[PDB]
Amino acid sequence: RVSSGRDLNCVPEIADTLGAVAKQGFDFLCMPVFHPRFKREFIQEPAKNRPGPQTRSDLLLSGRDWNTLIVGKLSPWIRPDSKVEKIRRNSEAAMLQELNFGAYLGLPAFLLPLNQEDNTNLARVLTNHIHTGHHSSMFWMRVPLVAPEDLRDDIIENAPTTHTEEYSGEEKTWMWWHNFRTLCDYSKRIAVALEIGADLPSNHVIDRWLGEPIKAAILPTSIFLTNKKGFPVLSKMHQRLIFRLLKLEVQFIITGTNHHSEKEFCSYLQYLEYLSQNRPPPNAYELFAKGYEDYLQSPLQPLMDNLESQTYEVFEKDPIKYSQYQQAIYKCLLDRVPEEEKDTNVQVLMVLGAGRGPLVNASLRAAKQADRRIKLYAVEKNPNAVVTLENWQFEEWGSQVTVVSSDMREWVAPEKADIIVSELLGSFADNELSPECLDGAQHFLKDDGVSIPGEYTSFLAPISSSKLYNEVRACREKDRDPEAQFEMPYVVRLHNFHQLSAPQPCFTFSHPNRDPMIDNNRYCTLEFPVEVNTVLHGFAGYFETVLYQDITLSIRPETHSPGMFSWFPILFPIKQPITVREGQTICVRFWRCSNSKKVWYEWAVTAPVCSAIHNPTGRSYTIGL
Amino acid sequence: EWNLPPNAPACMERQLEAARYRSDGALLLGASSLSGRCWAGSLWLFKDPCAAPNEGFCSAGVQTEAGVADLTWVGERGILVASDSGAVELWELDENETLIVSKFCKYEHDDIVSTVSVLSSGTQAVSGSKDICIKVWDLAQQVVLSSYRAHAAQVTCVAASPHKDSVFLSCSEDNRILLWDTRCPKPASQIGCSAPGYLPTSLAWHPQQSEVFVFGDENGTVSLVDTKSTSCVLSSAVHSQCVTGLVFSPHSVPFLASLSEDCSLAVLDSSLSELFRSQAHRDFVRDATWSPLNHSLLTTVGWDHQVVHHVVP
Ligand SMILES: O=C(NC[C@H](O)CN1CCc2ccccc2C1)c1ccnc(NC2CCC2)c1
Ligand SMILES: Nc1ncnc2c1ncn2[C@@H]1O[C@H](C[C@@H](N)CC[C@H](N)C(=O)O)[C@@H](O)[C@H]1O
Repeated sequence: RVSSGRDLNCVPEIADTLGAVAKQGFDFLCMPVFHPRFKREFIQEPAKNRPGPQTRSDLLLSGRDWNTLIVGKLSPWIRPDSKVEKIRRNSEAAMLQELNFGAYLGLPAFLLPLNQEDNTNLARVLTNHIHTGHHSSMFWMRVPLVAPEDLRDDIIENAPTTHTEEYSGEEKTWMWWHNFRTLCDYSKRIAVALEIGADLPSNHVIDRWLGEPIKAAILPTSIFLTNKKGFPVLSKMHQRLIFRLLKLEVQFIITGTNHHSEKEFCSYLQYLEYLSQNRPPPNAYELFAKGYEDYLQSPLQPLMDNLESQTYEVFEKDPIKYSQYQQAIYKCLLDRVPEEEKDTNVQVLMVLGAGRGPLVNASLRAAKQADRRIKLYAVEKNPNAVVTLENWQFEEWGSQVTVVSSDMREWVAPEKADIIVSELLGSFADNELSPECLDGAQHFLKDDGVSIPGEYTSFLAPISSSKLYNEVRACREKDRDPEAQFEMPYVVRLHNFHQLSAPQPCFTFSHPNRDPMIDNNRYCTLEFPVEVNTVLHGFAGYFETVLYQDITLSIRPETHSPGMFSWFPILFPIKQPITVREGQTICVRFWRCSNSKKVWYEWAVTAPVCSAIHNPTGRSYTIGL
Repeated sequence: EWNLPPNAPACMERQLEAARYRSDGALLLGASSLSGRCWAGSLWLFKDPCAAPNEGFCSAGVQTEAGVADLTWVGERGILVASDSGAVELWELDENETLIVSKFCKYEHDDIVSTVSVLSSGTQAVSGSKDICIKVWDLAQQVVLSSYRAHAAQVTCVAASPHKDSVFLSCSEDNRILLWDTRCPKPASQIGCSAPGYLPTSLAWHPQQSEVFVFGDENGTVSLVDTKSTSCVLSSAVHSQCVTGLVFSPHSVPFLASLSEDCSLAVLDSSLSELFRSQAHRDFVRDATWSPLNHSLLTTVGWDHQVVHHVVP
């Protein structure tokens, strides 16, 4: 089901109007709070002293109704950026008056237009209102995909519509919004009400709004085509945009009069409901990740902290990660012990980081599938999980599994291993210190022993998202660096964002590592070709891993494993947003650093402009050894 | 409350929007309720011009669904209304002229209709809206013949030429005054002074020269424009605030009535020099209509609910 509202600029009776739109099936109404034509004077007499009332009464609706059903509209005559000083002054005061009245009423949202380039003073007055008193109203900016000047009929003899195409010119509307929200310093209270037109612009200038805070999409009745039975429908390319907007989850707003008088008004809405009912249903991934959209999670300390029972519980439900592990062990057993040896050669298998034991079970399922015999060690450093393991081995596993309660870097092994199995991977592959762990444990792997996984590679892509940039900014805490939020990676189901270039490999690790001098430190330079105008807010991290041969796991979107919810992307943010033009190259630099006690990342952008080196020394974020 | 005839409402809303003298001397009133519980409008006829705004001594009256942003006479019994509801509606007067009855109500604009003008023939009219469109109407057939999206901002004023059925002016907040001629494939032509100044707010054709017109801007300046010159002839800073209307006298050499949001009336000659000024209003002055019977008598209405009759030298 869709959430939708009716836009109106004419309300004779608030009681009757709200009833009609409710019966039509709308969830809410966009209406004026003062009469649109009721121009008020604030400075010079006698119009200044106009007998009240200034507008109608709050008593006309219940508190609940004001809070949930009404979206306010700024009066169309209010022009804070007028060239006329007197009009400037009155509009300043009138805007405050209407805004204060919305706050007074407890309106959940309030609509203000961006219908020209210069909105500086409008921005100032709104910023001033945001920082005056205590209120939580959302401010929706009404901004069109295509500017009114670029949509006008080519019917002025002496002023033709400049026929020569402009890539940047058709993007002017985004720059109206970008400038506004920059002046207002990315207030979390200012969102977008995107107006859709009959002529959808070129596909790029639509892309532009990818990753901006869109809360509503305004659909004028005039853009609706009419079918064989006289019902309102939309073009194929309009349906495309609607489905993209539904995936993002926004509210829809029908504006304009009913242009199909043969049927009712609920028909426009019936179609949107029809379109929403006709989307593909959520996949296995989207059912488990359903409520995680753009929710930033602080980096886990894999070695310093212990995972909660309920954490193990959730991930153990992954429909693919464990069967992929089973198959990797299945293929490795066959390759290591030939048919004539199926009863004589018993393979020694070590699960390093055994958790509550699902990989141990996977190893058992693999051996009885390959018809080969194995001896299992189950090493786990989390003493609380060790509890689950030892109850399992007593009730079920038997002496085939030897549970070891220690750190793998410390464990003095009684015998060397044929195969070491481990799942020590974070969202950026090596961010839970899997390299360091398997390095301290490889001394008890046989000289010809296999490590599962065999290797892993991290990936980076540059992203645009004012939504996520604001979320990171809001992570500022007391009693630390006021900018530390920006100098650590976040695990997040990225949703309201725009990927600016294809993912490229970052860091790679192979196991075992027979390198004479073992060094896990890294320095990598990546160049990202960008082919749109945009603002850089950070870098999405993904990973791929080779378990065994061709058996793999991936969260890289191109090669993602179906149904695998176990890992979300990581987000590396940057202190300051960086402007990027069409045709430019984003150059980033990532270092993996370490000492005896901790491992951390440091990153910097070097093109088109430089950023400050982020997280120098691990001052804001490290992972403890 | 002397009478108030059948169908006529008991009360008239505070904000007087329009006043128009009929040829026979009767006075048409348009009004809106721009505050309070109900945001509606009403239409009134006063055969006794001195009786207005008193609802008691009126000839006819009716309630419209929404506010009246603009209106005009259609011949002698027709009333054409620009409505808040987006509708353009025609009200036909009674044969006894005691009832005002709806003829058509067509919801064609997507926003408030702010301006209407009847074309010379009297069979067709042009409407302008906040939805940025301008529409051409067949009054007998009750349909839109042509819809034009020439402007880039809301349409402020549309004024039909005195004698040519295909020519009209229009101005918008996109800073464009457009001279129209629907005989051309590209009907609109951008007309101004030299350098683009303050937004045009009001337009009036010369009642005798179908080639000259006046426009008031939002800064209170009134200017005289020749179409065949494309040069701004004469200009004067008449008002301290936005000029909302301009109405020529029915005189041989016509005087120009000029109304403003500074709550004052001005009457200017052909060279735009000040002859008369009235501060009789305490709120916005909304319309001016010259008496057909007495050509030195001028009636103004305002949001102060005052109907004022002026004597002009
Ligand atoms: O990517 C995530 N965390 C980073 C960890 O490195 C993920 N792994 C997944 C496999 C696993 C298995 C056992 C114990 C811990 C982990 C952590 C993450 C965080 C929060 N929710 C996630 N997915 C939701 C669980 C239902 C969807 C994933
Ligand atoms: N250095 C270490 N030595 C021993 N165990 C570790 C070490 N580092 C991490 N672990 C454990 O390895 C496990 C990693 C988990 N992601 C995997 C759990 C389990 N094998 C599963 O797939 O459900 C956690 O239970 C950690 O407590």
